[PDB]
Amino acid sequence: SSILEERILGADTSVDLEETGRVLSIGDGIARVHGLRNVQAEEMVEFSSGLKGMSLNLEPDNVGVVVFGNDKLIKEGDIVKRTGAIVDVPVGEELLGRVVDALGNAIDGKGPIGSKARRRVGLKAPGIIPRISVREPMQTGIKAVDSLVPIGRGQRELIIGDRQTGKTSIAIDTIINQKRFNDGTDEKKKLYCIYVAIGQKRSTVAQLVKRLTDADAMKYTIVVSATASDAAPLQYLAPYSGCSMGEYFRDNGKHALIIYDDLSKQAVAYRQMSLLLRRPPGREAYPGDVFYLHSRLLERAAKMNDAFGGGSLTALPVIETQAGDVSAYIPTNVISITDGQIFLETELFYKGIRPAINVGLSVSRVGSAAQTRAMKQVAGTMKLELAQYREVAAFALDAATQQLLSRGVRLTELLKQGQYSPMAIEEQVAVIYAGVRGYLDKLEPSKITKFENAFLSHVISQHQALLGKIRTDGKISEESDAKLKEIVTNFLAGF
Amino acid sequence: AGVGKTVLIMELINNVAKAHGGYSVFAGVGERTREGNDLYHEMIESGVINLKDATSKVALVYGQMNEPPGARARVALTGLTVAEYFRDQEGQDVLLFIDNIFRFTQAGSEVSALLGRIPSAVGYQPTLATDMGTMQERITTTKKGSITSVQAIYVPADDLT
Amino acid sequence: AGVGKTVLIMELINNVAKAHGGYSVFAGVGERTREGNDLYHEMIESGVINLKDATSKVALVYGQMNEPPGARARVALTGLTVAEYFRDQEGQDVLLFIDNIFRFTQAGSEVSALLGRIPSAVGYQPTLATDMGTMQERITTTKKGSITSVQAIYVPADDLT
Amino acid sequence: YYKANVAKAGLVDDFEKKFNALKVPIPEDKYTAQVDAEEKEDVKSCAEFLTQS
Amino acid sequence: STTSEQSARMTAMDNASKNASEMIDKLTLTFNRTRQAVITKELIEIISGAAAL
Amino acid sequence: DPVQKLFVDKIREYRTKRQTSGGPVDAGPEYQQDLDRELFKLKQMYGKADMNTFPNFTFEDP
Repeated sequence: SSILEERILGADTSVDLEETGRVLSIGDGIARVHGLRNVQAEEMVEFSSGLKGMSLNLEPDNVGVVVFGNDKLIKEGDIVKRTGAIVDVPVGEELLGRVVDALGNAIDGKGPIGSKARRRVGLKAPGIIPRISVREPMQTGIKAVDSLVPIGRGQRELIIGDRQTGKTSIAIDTIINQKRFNDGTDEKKKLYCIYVAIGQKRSTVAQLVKRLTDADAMKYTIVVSATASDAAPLQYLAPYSGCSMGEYFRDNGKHALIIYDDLSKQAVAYRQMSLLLRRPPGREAYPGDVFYLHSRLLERAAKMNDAFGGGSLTALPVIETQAGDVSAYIPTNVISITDGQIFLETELFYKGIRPAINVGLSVSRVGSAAQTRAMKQVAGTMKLELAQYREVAAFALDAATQQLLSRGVRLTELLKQGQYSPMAIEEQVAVIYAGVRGYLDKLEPSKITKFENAFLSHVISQHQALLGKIRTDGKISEESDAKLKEIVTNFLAGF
Repeated sequence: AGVGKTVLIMELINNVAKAHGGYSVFAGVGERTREGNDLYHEMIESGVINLKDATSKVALVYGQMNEPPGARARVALTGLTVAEYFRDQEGQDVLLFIDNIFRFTQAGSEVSALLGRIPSAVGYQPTLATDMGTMQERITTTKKGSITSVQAIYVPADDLT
Repeated sequence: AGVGKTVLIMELINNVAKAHGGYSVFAGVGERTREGNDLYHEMIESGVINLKDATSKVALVYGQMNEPPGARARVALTGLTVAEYFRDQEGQDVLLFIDNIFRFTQAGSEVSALLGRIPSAVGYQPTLATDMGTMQERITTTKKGSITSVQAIYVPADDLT
Repeated sequence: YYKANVAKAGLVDDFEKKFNALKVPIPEDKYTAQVDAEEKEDVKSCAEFLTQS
Repeated sequence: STTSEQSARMTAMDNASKNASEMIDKLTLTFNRTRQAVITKELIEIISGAAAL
Repeated sequence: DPVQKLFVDKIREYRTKRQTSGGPVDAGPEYQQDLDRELFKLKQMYGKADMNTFPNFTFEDP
């Protein structure tokens, strides 16, 4: 009633001096139009269709149009307002606690996060000044994974998987890990990290947002949407969207990361884009710039040093291990552009062993650099012995080999985990010493998981204070170690 | 073929009409006229189909394969609007028996050909994937209804790649 | 790629160039900005580059992937002429580490199609092959100096041919 | 809070009041039977032990 | 020893068949890979040839 | 808004409908059917339970 009037009230409509570009050539979503040459490149100009477009290609006699919309709702000849304004996102973390599109359209409702500053989304790569060694351990909440490859703040990483390969499960677990991290009062612990989905189902992403609502991780989270409905530029911009989204807070000193999944999607988008451009791309329909295209967002993985205020911009790629075909020129660049990659095994998951990281194939050069050293001591030999047991698993009756076999049995029975189990490196270092102790190697690796749940509960209850002590033990306290062996025997009785 | 596929489809139709109260939507784009009449007779026999009895538990359509896919392809959004009619416009959950997707793939491929389009690497439309997802995306368990997709995954040489 | 090519090339650089005496070069083109940062953080402290002096007669070059490929499309002849200035103009044990060679022809093709002309099967310019080859004809130790060149050819999809 | 949030504002307050009035059933205990069993068993076992042993 | 021999041959053939299926796995993987590869390769060739026209 | 006669007519229609709301300002019968279906939906959602009916559980144990 009167409230609808009040909304209508104060409606602002101030006019301004502007010309436009009447469309000339229309078809396939790109208009080779004429006029409005007073627009600039990389700009975000808008048409009579209200759609705002980025600079496609100025012709000597025409003007090509790049937009990510639907021109079946646009007839030819339409006047395109030469906004000449570099395609710019909003600036600031207003999306924090908000789930918006790649262009800020919260199709999840929840109103607009009207970010009062606009990010000049024509951002560029970080340079050499802040480019220095990173030090912040990544609050991963993934027991073996973080154990296997601890990561730093600012990293240029990657991840590859097959259909429904837990890669989304991986991201969800990461988000879960961010809550207590974002509950960490320190901005290094506080996880103002980012996450975007690519080409995903709008409804699947809705289920994801439902989990996040259950997760309450929106405190840790801001959502930029690239669903399956995304246009080709839209997916293409999505990497740029996330890059500038990071840039706002990395320049706001934030130690955080961004989760876009999956980069392999916009590859289809860019391919179709070039195809619509009729320019001859290569294999995978791939034009050559695809790397440099990808590299544009890729170089944004900034460990922004004090030379950039101490913010962090960590980036981990998501391009699917399509049938685990490493030989993809797409994958070829994918490993080739990141300082690391998360290879995920399928057979374990095919054998149902979830998690199923490609322990043979996965590799990340971050490790103890930016990592809890306590678990590092507790489990460096553990990882080595896992490798040996694989070397032992490379056979099918040395009781030395048999011992290595039981060791690997426990190692496998332990390392994996279920979905949505956020935690710190605490129980990580705990079980790391415990298996490193191997005093349960006698225990059935089948019974290992059960007794593991048991020991975890025991620690969470009693040594919870001792757990805080070990947290204070920013070193292997022989006292904490003794408490460890003691409670180890204690829970062993409870087994 | 002979795998109970028509049988299982009719089973699904009956289970929707009884176990869910939901009718069915038949849109057999590029259906054989022989197969068309056969399906008419068989579905009529099942009882969920009757062009007169007004108690048929389904809605029917089939397509001409002999016809240009430039005709045959568009039936997709048609069945989509139909699903909206029965679900968003008629408050129901519904599925859609649709054969075949790889047939729909060939349809989109011919469409891009009509575009004179640089075909996909699989010869499809340069963004045929866009509609393909939209094909998947156009139906969803939205608040408007539970739009389910009975999807015939026509195995192109059984080449999942 | 991922072959240790950076890792192996860097370890080899450590080993051999530990006694690299003439004015020398290492070139990260289409590379990581982190790669350059680490290279500096090492070399300056390594004394091959002088962390506080002018003794950086062994130097790292940044053509990191941050640039456009066309922007990236120019480092090679710069390195060649520079090596001429170092060795050819002094006749000392000059050294050159380069990566990524694949990226070189990658840009060459990427503009070759962008050249609005019919590009190669791999899209290179018709003499992009010649461009690289003659670039090698200029890349050698000469009568005027002693320049040593190391090239890192990122195996494109390991296309052995 | 839900009051200002809902149109059911005074309704929210009144329902808070009603919940303060509303009562869920508390369970029941039988540890007394367990206590008697425990005490009698202590008796029997202790007698038998301290006697025959 | 003859029963040992027959059983050994059987199990040997078994291990052989395991290795065979394994090889055939990646074989077929790369096989479809190269199949589609050459398919689209000729495709792109034709596409460029059209571009030449 | 006074400069814009369009905004003038906008505020005019706004006040017009606002005061008109004494009667259902363009109620529409199809809108009533929509309200009914929405009532059905809100019933399914809010639950079959009476809205302000304060309940009791009457718990039990073993």
